[PDB]
Amino acid sequence: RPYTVLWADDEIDLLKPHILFLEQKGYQVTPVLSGNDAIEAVQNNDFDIVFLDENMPGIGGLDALQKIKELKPYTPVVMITKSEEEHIMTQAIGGKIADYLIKPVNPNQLLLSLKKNLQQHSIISETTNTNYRQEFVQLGTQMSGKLSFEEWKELYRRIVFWEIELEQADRQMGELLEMQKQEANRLFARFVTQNYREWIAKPDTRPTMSPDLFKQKVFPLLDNGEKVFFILIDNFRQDQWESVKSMLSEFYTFEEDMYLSILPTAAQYARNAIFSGLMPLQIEKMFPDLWVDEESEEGKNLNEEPMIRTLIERYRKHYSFSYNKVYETKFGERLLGQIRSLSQNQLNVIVLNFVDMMSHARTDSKMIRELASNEAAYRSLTKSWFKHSTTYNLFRSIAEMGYKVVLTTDHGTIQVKNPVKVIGDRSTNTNLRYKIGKNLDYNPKEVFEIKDPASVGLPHNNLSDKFIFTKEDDFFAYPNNYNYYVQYYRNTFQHGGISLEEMLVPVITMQPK
Amino acid sequence: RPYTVLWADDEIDLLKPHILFLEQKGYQVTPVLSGNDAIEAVQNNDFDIVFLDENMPGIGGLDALQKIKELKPYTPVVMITKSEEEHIMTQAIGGKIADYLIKPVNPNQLLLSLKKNLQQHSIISETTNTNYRQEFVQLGTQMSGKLSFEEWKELYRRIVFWEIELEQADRQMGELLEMQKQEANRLFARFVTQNYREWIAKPDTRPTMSPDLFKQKVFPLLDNGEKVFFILIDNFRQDQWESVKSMLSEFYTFEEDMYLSILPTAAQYARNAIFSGLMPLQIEKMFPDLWVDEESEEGKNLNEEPMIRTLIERYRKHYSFSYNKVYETKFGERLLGQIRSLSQNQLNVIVLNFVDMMSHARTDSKMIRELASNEAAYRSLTKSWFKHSTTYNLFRSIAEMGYKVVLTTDHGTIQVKNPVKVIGDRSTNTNLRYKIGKNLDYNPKEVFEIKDPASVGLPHNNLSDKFIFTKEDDFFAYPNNYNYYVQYYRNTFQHGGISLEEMLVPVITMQPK
Ligand code: BEF
Ligand code: BEF
Ligand SMILES: [Zn+2]
Ligand SMILES: [Zn+2]
Ligand SMILES: [Zn+2]
Repeated sequence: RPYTVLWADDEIDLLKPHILFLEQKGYQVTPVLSGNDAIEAVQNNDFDIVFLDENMPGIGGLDALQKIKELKPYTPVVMITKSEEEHIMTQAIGGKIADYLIKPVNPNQLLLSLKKNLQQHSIISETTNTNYRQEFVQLGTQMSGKLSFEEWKELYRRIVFWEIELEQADRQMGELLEMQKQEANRLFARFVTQNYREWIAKPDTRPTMSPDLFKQKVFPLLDNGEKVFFILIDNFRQDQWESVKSMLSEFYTFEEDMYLSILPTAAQYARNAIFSGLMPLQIEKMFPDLWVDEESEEGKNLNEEPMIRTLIERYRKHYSFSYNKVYETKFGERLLGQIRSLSQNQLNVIVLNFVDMMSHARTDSKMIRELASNEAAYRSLTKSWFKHSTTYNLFRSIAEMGYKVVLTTDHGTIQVKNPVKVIGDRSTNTNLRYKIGKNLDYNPKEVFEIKDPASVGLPHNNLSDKFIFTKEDDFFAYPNNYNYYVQYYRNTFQHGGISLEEMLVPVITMQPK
Repeated sequence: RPYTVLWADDEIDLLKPHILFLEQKGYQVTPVLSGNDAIEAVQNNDFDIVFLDENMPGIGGLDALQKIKELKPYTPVVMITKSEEEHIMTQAIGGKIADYLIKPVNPNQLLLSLKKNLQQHSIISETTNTNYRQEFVQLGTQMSGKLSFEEWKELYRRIVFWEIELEQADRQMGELLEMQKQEANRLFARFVTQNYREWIAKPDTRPTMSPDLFKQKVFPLLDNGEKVFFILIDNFRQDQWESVKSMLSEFYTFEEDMYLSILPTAAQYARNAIFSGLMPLQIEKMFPDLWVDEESEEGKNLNEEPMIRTLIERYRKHYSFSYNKVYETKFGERLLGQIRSLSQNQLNVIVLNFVDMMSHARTDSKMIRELASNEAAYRSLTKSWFKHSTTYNLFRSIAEMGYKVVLTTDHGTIQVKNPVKVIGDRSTNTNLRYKIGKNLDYNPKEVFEIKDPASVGLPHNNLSDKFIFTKEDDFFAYPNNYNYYVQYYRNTFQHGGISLEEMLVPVITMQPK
C-alpha cells in the first residue's frame, strides 16, 4: 500500500507541480482548499501524514492543526506556508508540528520530510542492523587480541551501546550480540583472574578500584574548591546509566568514566571499601569497631558515615560533609524537601538502595519477574523509577544548587544462566555468586579459588576459610532440591561474582549547566 | 544563556550571512571546515546543536554524524547540504539526524529548526498551559448542564487527555484539572445513581453495558465475515489506553469508544456479564453450575469459556472461537510462540490479568508503592509492561495475521482518599468499594443503597442481603483499628464502586494497517 498525503491549501493549484512529483513517487495525495475540509477529511479517513497551510480563509491553519492533533495525535502534520513570522513558527511548534516548511519549497525537501516522518523507525532499524553487522568482526577481533583495562573499558561501553541499539531488532540480530556479550564476559572473566591478586599487591600499578574511588574521583574536586554531591546508587550497571543519561543531559555536563569493583561484588566489601578507602581486611585491622563480620545478624553497611570520617582524617583533610541513606520513598521525600539545607557542606553523600532492592526482587517477587523479565525491561523499569521517584527532582535541585555530582555505584549485577554445583556448611553464606567456607566441595576450574583471603585483602571468620567465585553468568546451586533451585534462580539478577556487568561500573562526574 | 551551534562545512565562507543571521538572533556559532575539526570540538566542548554539511574533504559528513551521536548522543544534529540524492537522505535519517535542509536554505528555516530542536518542550508546555485554561472554560460549561451518556463519554475523554497532556507542567496547572476531575466525578456519580436502576430495567434504551458488549461490538464484525481478537485487559482505565495507543498506532487504526461497566465494577460481576451477555442474576438463574457465589473462596471467573459458548448459542451463531487466560509470565510467552495456531478461529478471546494484579499490589507490595506511587507512575508502569512484556509482540503478531482487534476491559480503578465508616461482620466481604451484608450499618448518605439487588440484576446468598457502593474517591473502613487501616488504604487503587475511572471504560476496535 502507498502512503496517503492530505494537503490543505487555498492555493492548492499552485502546488500542482509538487503534487505530480509526489504522486510520481508513489504517494496518494488528497487536496483540499480549507481547514474545515481538512478536519472533515481527517475525520472520515486515516491519512498517513497531513500537509497544512497557515493562511487560509475561514478556519486558520494552526486551528486545524489543533483539531487534527486531537483526532489523530499520532499522525504527523507538516506545515507548509509563505509566512516566516516568529509567532507563527512558535505556535506551530507548540501545536506539535512534525515539520515546518517555508514557501517556496524544494520538491525534494517534501520528499525528505515524508521519509523522516513516515519511515524514520524502519530506516533507523535497518541502518543499525547494517552498522552493527559492519562492526561485528571488529568487536570479536577487538576482544580476541588480549587488551588493556583502558581498552576493556571501551570494549564494554561499545557492547552496551549495541545492546541498547538492538532492543528493537529481531532475535537473530539480538543473539549475535549476546554471543559476543557472553564471549566477552568469558574473556573478561579470565582477564581478572590473572591480575586480581597483583592489583591488591601492587596498588601503584593497578586500575582504580573501590578503595581508590574517593581518592581519584572525589578528593581532586574538593581540593580544587568544588562543592560535590556523591550519589551512590547501589547495583547500577553500565547499561542503566546509559538508560538514564538522556534525562540528565538536560541539566548536567557529563564527564563519564568507569572503575573496577573489588571482589566479592557486594556492598559488604565493595561499598565499605569505597567509603573507608581501604580493603575490607584493612578495615577490620585498623578499625575493628566499624567492620561487621559475615556470620553476624546485623546489617553490614551501617557504619559508612564514620568510615568517611576516618578517610577524611586519614588524608589530613578537614572537609565538612553529610551522609544520608534513602532506603524508603518517604525518607527520600523528606530529603528532597531539606536538600537546600545542605548548601554548607563541601561534600554531601547520598546512598540510594531501591535499585538493589528491585534487582533482588527479580528473584522473590512475581511483580518484578514480569516487569523485569528481561534486561530491556529491567532498563525500562529502571528509567521509570528514576523519573517518578524522588530521584529525578533530587538531581534537578542539586543542579540548581550549583553542586558538582559524582554519580557512581558499588557493583553491578548479571543475569545468571548456568548452575555450578557446590556443597558446604549449613551456616555457609547464601549468596549465589560467591561462597565463604572451609569444607566446600566443588571443581576448582569452574570457579575462581582464593585459598589465601589475606592476599586479596579479604577478612575471614576463621583462618582456614577460602573464597570461591562464579564467573560469567554462573550461579551456585546446592544438590538438595537441585532441580528446584536451578529452576528458581535461572535468569535472575545476582551480584557478588566476576563479570563485566558486576565489576565494571560507571563513575560519572557531572557539571551543572 | 545563548545556545551554541557547531557548523561544519568545507564552503563555510559562503554561509557567512546565515551565520550573522543566527548570531544576530543571540546564537553563539562555531564554524569548522570539516568533520575532523567538528569531531574534536564536540569532545573538547559541550555544544547544544551541530550543523553538518554532507560533502566535505576527507571525513564523510555522515560518518562524522555517526561519531557525534556516539560521543554526545543527547545532542541534536541538523544536516544542511546541497545534496538532493535519496540515499544521502536515507543514510542521514538512519543516522538519527534531527533535521535535513537542502541548500540553498532560507535563513528563517534555520531559525525554525533551532527553535524546534532546542526548545520544543518549553513551547509545548506554555501552549498546553494556555490552551487548557481556554478549554477549562468550555469544560466547566459542558458540566454546567445536564449531560447525556454520549456527552459524558466526550467530557471524560477530554479530562483524561488533559490529565496526560499536563504531566509535563507545574503543580498548580495540575491542581486546576484535579479540581475539574473531582467535580466531574461528583456529577457522574449523581448521574449513575439516578439512572442505574432504569438501565437494568430498560435494556433497549440503556447505554452499552457489560452484558451488551459482545453483541454490540463483536458480533457485527463476525457477522460481516471479519476475524476478531477480543483482548480484555482486566482493570484498564481510559488513561491507560491513552498511554499505550501511540505504541499501537504503528500497526492499527482505531475506532475509539467507551462503555459502562455494571456494578460492582469487579470481574466476578462485570467480566462474567461480558462473556455471558447476561446480568449476574441471570447467569445464576439460567446457568447455576457456572455461577460461583460470594461466600466461597474459589475463583469467580473460571467458567468464562463455557459462558461464551452459551452466548454464541443463545444468538443462534456458529462462530469458531478460542479462549486463553494469561496471568503468569511464562504462559504468555507460550501463547505468543503459538499465536499462529489461532488462525483457525473467527474469534480469539485473550484475557490479561497482570494490570489488575499490579493494581492490587499498589496496596501490599512495597515495590509497587514506589514504582506506582502516583497516577503518573501508574501509567508509566503500564506503558513499560505493555512494551516489554509479551503483550506488545502479541498485538504485533495479531496484526500480521490480518485479525481485527477489540481491546477492552472489565472495569477501571480509582485512587481512594476518604474513609466511609461501615460495620459489617466476619461474613461481610473485604472489597473496599462495595459491601454485601444481611445487617450492614453505615451512613446512607455516604453510599449508594441497593436494598433490592435483584432489581439491578445481582444475586445474593441471603434474602435480606443488600449492596452498598462508595462513590468518587471514597473507601469503606471498618471501625476496629479504624486509624490504622485508614492510613494504610489511603492513596491505594481500589475498584468495585462508582466513578468515571471505574465505570466509564474503553472499548477500542482496531484494524491492522
Ligand atoms: F497561505 Be499559506 F500560509 F502559504
Ligand atoms: F558540501 Be555539502 F554536502 F553541502
Ligand atoms: Zn550493593
Ligand atoms: Zn544487592
Ligand atoms: Zn477486573
